[PDB]
Amino acid sequence: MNTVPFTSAPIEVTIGIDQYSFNVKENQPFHGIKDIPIGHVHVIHFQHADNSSMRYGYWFDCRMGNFYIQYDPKDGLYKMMEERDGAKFENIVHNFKERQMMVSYPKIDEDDTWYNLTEFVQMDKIRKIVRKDENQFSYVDSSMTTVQENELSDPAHSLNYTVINFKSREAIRPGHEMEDFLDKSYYLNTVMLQGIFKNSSNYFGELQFAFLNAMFFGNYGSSLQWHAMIELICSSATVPKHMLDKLDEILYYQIKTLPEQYSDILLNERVWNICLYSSFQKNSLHNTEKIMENKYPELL
Amino acid sequence: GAMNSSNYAELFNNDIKLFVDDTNVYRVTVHKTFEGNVATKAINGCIFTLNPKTGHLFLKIIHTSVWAGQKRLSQLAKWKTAEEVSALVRSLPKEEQPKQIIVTRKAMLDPLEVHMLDFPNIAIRPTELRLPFSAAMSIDKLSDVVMKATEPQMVLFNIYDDWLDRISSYTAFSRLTLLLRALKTNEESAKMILLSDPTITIKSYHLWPSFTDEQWITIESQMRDLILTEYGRKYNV
Repeated sequence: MNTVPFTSAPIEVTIGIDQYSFNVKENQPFHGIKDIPIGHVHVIHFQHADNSSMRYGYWFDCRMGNFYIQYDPKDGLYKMMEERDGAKFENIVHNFKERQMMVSYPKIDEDDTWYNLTEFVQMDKIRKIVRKDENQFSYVDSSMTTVQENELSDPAHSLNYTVINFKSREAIRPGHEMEDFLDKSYYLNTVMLQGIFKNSSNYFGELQFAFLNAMFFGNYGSSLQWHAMIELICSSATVPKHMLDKLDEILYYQIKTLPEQYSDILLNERVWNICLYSSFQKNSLHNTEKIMENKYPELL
Repeated sequence: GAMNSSNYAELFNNDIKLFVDDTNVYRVTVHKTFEGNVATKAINGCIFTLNPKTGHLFLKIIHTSVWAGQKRLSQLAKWKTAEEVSALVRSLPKEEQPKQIIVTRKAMLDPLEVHMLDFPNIAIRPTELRLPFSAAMSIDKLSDVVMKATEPQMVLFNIYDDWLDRISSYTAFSRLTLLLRALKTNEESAKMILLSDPTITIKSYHLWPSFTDEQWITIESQMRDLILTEYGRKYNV
């Protein structure tokens, strides 16, 4: 079990850790989150009471260092930082616990939700999508745009998702125009899986990371990226059976975890109706189909 | 963006552009089989590719052999159209390639776009106009060359005959669309109007009769009247 201490909480803010969240009042004695499960990535995020705009937060993995939060009154936001002095860090963490000023990561033992949402997400791949190599953790927020969004302005602050575009030379082999556009198997399996992602787990990891950013920060380009990667599979006639089964699990837990009130902006009617009911794989997402119908029959 | 009544005169500027109409690419007859089931028999079709400014028509004849052993033919027809239009652009010298291609039916956008990926600076556009190019097979010489063909073939025509010697593109296209609208709404009457006078002939190298200026005025008014009458009949107005 690991700990992320906070120096203080100067401004009223809603703090989230993964799918949990806590309201913290201005200059309340809050000093961190403990009992964070080792073995997965995590995200700690913020929404100020005074600005229900710009949700922001940090992806991290405690195996990669000792991380803490500190409010910066110049930039006006909670910043994540690394403490390199291991002893100085254990000392802060031990005293804050002794004083009991830390909230416990509230995991129900039956619950595999977080594992299911992050199964293929690996901190290393996150740091290639959010490039800032002087830190071991990654900042994301509501307004960051993707590399594809930028092509159609500041690159240091971009989400470098893999660019997918169904009407591109990359996606369409000369002479297989009609074939490749109606059956994207070539694009999925040769170009994307064997070519760029190398294996299905890296692909799923980017898919899941894009979902999480859309869900936690309302990052619109991440929603676009998640939908595109779903559509590329469902629009391929030939998909490894292990990918389809895992995809149904992946999407099930994503749909399960989404707040019911956000289904309007976060779910793309066209893609979902095409994937569940028109696509080659209409019959391969039984769990995802069953939860979609019982929870969001309107969208369909 | 889409082409509509507002941006209509753009068709007659000096940016090269082509209309593509696919309505006559896949043509069938429907008939009963010996066991009483329904079957289709394909006949020869054509792609109608037209430069509205110059009248140059690129009639790509689609031979029934194209369909042999193929499934989902109405969908394939759209991709074959796009394949053939793309090849036509590739065959033209650079300074003749169009800057825009306007498809008369929106279902052609994705197939043309994909076939034109090598031409990112050629804009593929829909239109909201209800253009009557489907009636191109009511023009006797076009229907004749399509139906006689024994192999794929491109045949070039000027769809305005020599009208541009005497009138503008705008006026030429308005005449063409009026003639074709009439032919679409009541082919028999339209064709009666064009040929009733035996002394007005069609040049071997033309598609329409050699009307004088005054005769075109009478013809166009007869086609107008034809079209309005048929409207009242259709809707009981």
